[PDB]
Amino acid sequence: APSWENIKDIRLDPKVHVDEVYEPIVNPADRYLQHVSDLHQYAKYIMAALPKYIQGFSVWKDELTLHVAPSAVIPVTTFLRDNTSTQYKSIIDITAVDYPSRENRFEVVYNFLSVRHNSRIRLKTYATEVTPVPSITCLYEGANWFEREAYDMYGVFFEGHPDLRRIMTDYGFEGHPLRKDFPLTGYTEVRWDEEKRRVVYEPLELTQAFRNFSAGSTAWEPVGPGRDDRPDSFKLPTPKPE
Amino acid sequence: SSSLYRVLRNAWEVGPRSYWKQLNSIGDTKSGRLVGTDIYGNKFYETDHQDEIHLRTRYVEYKEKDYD
Amino acid sequence: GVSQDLPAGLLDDIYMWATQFGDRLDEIEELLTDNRIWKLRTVNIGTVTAQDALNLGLSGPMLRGSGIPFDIRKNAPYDAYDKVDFDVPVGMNGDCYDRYLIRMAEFRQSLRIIEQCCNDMPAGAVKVEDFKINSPPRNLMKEDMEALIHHFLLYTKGYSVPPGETYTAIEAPKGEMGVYVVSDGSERPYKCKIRAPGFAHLGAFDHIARGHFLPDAVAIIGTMDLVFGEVDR
Amino acid sequence: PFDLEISTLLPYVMSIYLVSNYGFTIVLLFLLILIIGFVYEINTNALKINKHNKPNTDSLIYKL
Amino acid sequence: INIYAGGSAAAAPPAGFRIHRPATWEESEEGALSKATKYFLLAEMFRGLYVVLEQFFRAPYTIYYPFEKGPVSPRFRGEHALRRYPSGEERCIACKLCEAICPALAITIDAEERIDGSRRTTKYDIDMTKCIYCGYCQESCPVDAIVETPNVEYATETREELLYNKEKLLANGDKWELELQYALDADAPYR
Amino acid sequence: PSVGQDLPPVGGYEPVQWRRNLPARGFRPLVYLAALCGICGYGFYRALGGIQERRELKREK
Amino acid sequence: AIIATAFAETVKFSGSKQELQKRTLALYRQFLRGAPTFADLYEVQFSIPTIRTKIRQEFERHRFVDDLSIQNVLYAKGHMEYQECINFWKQQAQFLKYFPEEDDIQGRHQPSNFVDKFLKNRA
Amino acid sequence: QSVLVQMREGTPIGLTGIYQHPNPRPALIALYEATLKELQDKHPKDSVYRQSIENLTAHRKQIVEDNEVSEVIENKIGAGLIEEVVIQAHEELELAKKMSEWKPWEELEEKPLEDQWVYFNKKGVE
Amino acid sequence: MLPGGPVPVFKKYTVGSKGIWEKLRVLLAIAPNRSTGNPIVPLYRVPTPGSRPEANVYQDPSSYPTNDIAENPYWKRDHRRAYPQTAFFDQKTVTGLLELGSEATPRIADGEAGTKALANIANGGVSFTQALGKSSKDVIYGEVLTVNGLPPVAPTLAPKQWKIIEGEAAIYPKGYPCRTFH
Ligand code: SF4
Ligand code: SF4
Repeated sequence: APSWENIKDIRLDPKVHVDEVYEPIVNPADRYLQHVSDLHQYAKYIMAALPKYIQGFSVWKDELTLHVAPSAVIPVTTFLRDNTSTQYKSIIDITAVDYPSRENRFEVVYNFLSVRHNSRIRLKTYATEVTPVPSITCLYEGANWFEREAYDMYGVFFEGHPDLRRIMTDYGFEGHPLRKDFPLTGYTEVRWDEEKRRVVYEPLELTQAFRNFSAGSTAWEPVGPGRDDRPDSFKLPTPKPE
Repeated sequence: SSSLYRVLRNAWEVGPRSYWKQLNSIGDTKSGRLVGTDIYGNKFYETDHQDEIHLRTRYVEYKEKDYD
Repeated sequence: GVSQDLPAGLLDDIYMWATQFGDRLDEIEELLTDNRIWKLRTVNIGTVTAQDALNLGLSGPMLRGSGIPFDIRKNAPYDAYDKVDFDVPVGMNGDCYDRYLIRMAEFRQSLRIIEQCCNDMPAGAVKVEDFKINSPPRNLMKEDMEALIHHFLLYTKGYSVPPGETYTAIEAPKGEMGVYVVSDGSERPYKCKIRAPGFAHLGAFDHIARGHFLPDAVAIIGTMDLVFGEVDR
Repeated sequence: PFDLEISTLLPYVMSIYLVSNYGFTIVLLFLLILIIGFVYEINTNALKINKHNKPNTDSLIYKL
Repeated sequence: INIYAGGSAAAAPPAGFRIHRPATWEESEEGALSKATKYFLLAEMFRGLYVVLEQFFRAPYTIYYPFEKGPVSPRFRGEHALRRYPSGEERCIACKLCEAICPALAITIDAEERIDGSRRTTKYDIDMTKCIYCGYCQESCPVDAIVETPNVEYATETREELLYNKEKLLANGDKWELELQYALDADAPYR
Repeated sequence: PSVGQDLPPVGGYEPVQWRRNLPARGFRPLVYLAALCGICGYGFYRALGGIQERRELKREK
Repeated sequence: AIIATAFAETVKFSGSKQELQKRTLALYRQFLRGAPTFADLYEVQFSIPTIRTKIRQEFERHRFVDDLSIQNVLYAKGHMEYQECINFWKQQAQFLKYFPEEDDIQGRHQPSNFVDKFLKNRA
Repeated sequence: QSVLVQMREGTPIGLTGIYQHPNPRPALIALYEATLKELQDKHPKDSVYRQSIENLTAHRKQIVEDNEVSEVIENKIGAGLIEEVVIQAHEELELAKKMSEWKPWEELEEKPLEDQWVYFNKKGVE
Repeated sequence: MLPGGPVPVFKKYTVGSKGIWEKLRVLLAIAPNRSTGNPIVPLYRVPTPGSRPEANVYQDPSSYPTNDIAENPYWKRDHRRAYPQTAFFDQKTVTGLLELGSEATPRIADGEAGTKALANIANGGVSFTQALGKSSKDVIYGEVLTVNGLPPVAPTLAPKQWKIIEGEAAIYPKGYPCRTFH
């Protein structure tokens, strides 16, 4: 008897009917507070174990950043790879960020994962256009391509790298695009020249010039100061009045 | 349905004129009821047969030989 | 959240598709899974160890085929994966056959999740009800003054994000996909780096494909599941 | 050589009746002697392609 | 109950995480002759052949395109159009929100005071070869002026035909108003 | 509120098939081997019987 | 591991100008030795002497630099370009960026004084 | 003397490249005792690094000495299978031998400049 | 059965056979369970998306405490402007937490004495290594290391304890080299 011809038309089954939808008002940051305290304690331990290297630490919403100098990259990474309580074995990303107001303009960021403990950590160093950073390819082979990309985009030289060359950009590209002084459209363009029978690189001319529209940025301060979510164990003590 | 009885039955429904027109235009033999006509002269049809699959139930018969 | 709510009659059709997708999976498996030639082209090709899988930065099926039970949907759930039941496939031997089996198990678990979501879809809004972050509805933008102001600003200047930075990731079907954003308090990002899962895998190609013949390199590129927009960004 | 073997079997299949039970034994001895060389070929693994970049199978031992 | 040194209750292995052991040729629940028959007679391969052949007798999925179209929705994002009111007046008021939200900078607008004192455009251009067909302009418009039709059949021989201007877009709206009205009557409550 | 939203039914949906459905099919392999051996044995009975008749026809010729 | 390519050089920043001197001279030697390969690989319409003249020009461009770290960066990028040219990674289109002089004369009016540039709105 | 840290052939455990360790507990005890020797010899008593790894190694060594079964050790030491605990011990030993030559207990080698570590929070710069 | 299959054909919304041809198909099929994936045209994507009745009754959805018109000030639900600050700790600020205490465990004098005790750390008076050497057992074992003296592990926001599914409820049978983890 039963077949696809005598099949239940589910389009006419009664649907769930809800009068009022109830959703409580909750702050998404309140979910993180205990973990934040835990990361604070953890970072305190790392700072106390490596006071020669760790300049600082910072903590925001399940993200711990460790603040070190270039000389301190290889030691701290060895610690973060081989120590039993800090088994960050997977390299996730290596990046650079241009802060041209700083004397050391580039901030080289490292992201690490521990599948053992299911935790992530971040490590930040600094660099310039001419001062290099130590390569962590000796520890993480996955860092090769990432460090290459950081060089190609920003110009950060990683000393110790086996083959540091451009990875993203054209084979004779002159410049490092993600620098803030590099323009969006770059300096050159390409066409086919029928005379030379060749693809020729020429200066830039746009039929429609780029329109930024960042002049419409808000003149009023959008978001105030945040909310202090340090635990009381990591706020300095106010002395009793008397 | 990709069977011969389909094309034979439809070509019995739509006469041989429509069969040769459809063979020269669509490549397939379809029988449906006329739904309407547009301002350009294209006729639009709809089928009710179980043989025709999802998204093959509505079709067009253009007026121009250089259809588009 | 989401741009527009679901149109009417979509869950029924998704269920109609789900009632039959399993047989499609089964028909693909009949050709591929127990086949001699498939196993020859896949068994003990592209082998990567768990330790080297971690050192190279691999994730997803590439890391789960080597034996490590890691999935961000279970270890750090983000949207609703903490409210739906699914299993994670993990394989030994680190080969391409194990990755293929992992991906077919992931097909079936995605179907499971789709069933549960079609059964347990709640009511309410699909985007945040804060019109300083999301556009209001049109019938309020065309009757309420605050709604129109907020529409205007969100579509001209944009919403201003607090200053800071975040690396967050998902278990993309390719692996661990991540975005390192920096906010300067402005409406535009200061820095956005995409951690594409294919970048690391194609970087590991040199380690994985050494000692292999050229027909096996094709299988390795195929099991890395390399789309090049993400590799090159 | 194997092609010449299989082509030298053509006289037998065109003479099979006339050489009744004598040439049969002779061609069987022929095939056995030529199967010995095939056995040699298989046991030497002469048509196998060898791989240089072996995977390392040696243990990790730490001098204390 | 337990104190952990460099570890966790979650990082401890599951109960059966150690795989059992490989199986040798002994400890085999399958005779040698049976698996040799499966070896010489290509069992799974004939099964795959049959699963392919079963599809030979199933309905092809192919739709004959110039004569049968595929599925389109009210939300579909295709060729652009400038709409009017039933008055005949044009809806656009040169607010320049579509120009502002457009990620590809495909829209170019210029406006001034019309002779009858109205805020209306003198220039409205879309470079389709810049556009990404995202719909942000159709979402941004407060008067339902710029819209995207369900049309995709407007390919050209020259790229100078894809630099749409105000007259092209208004004619396209005058052409596609009925389809746009179907789509709006279906879609507007959801946006 | 929630008026015209796309929502599921009250008893949900009937469950879908997401587990493997590759059923074992076919006779046990030795049945196929026995059929092969019988087919080829009968073919040999039929062919060798024809060779002998051809030999006798050759005698006649 | 991920092994380096054919003519790769590990990035090692000299702490001395006298060592970087030898490194730069070796790189110059390598470019000069490879110029015939650059003419054969890229279908070049001009002399090998012209290629060596161009190499010498680009090495003279940075001759009177004295900051050591800038010289280190320049050496590293020069070795990058050598690896890109000797290994056939570039195409003719990118290799001939260095050689705009060899392409035919770009028109008649190339200003070199004020009134020319003024009439052409380049002053 | 030499210790066996990792077997790269034989009976496979669920992880690829790691195989069954014969007699793991002696290797663990050897590596832990060597780690303790290196710390007690070449690290200061008051350093937090030494105290950390001493208490860690002693906890794990008591777990390894008192219990005989590998599963019980794997449950009491909350870090993978015992074949992974051996590798963890080996890496900790090598890290201690490396941190002997380095001097993490020392004061900060390179102090940051004041400009470094300023990110868009100071109320008057944007 | 299990909760996840198999399921008959007549419960699958696909166009099949009828009559003698179904009796043949279930005879010649590797799995008669299996379907021909042509959607049932009367039921699939009908009524069309541009002809749904639910559009005329659709209204914008909401939730109660945010749609309320009386006791709902925005500043009580402005979570963007209640964002958590990024805490930064240089070495000076942590030796203060070490030499002195915290607001949870103060170890600082009272009045101006503690004020300039803090000021001696705000400037380079006492160093971080000095404060670690000067730190008692009960400070380290409890505010740097754990009470048991052990170092703290890399924390996990949501710990996930794995379970292996074996046998009949697994995805693949015993022979195959992929397992199932819940
Ligand atoms: S839909 Fe097209 S025209 Fe409109 S903003 Fe997006 S890309 Fe530009
Ligand atoms: S099309 Fe709409 S959004 Fe664009 S300027 Fe005109 S009214 Fe404004």
